[PDB]
Amino acid sequence: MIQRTPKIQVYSRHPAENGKSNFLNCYVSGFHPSDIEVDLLKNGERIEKVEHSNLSFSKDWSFYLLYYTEFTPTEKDEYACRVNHVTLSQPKIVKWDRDM
Repeated sequence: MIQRTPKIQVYSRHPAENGKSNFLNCYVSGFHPSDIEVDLLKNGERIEKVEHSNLSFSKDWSFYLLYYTEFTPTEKDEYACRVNHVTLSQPKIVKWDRDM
């Protein structure tokens, strides 16, 4: 058996075709087993509507999740990714760096 803790990256992107759109992304990478729980948070509150969730694997024991949705950040709001996985004794919360 093998288990690996996910790497977690949280960042924003504007699609070049629609630049006034902004997306909040959580890239959760290289984890095993594939069982996982991943939420986007806004001011501590779970975001129910996340239109994109994109799972793949490389080696049979390495999984990759892109989790993202459109959003309209203000300098007031705090956003984060919250991840649960068997390798994590507590939920891991990664805050969005507003400049990323």
